Amino acid sequence: MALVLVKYGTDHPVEKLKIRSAKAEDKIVLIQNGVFWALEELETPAKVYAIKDDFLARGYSEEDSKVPLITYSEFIDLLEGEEKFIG
Repeated sequence: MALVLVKYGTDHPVEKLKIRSAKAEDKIVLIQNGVFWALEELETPAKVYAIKDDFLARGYSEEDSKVPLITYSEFIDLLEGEEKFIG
């Protein structure tokens, strides 16, 4: 399996699926309900980032996320032909 979706909370790496498949040199983001990973009982060594707009749209505040809160546009830079961690 790939992990190319992060809009149902818990269905990609950051703070579980990551141990099963990640490295420190890995790249990930959270959106919609996927922002629920920024508040788990684990860690990442991979670059994680929630989508601020979706987190805001999920009734959170910017200090609530134990992960950085990027724009949809900062996410796009992480891709640019790395088309195996989307969502």
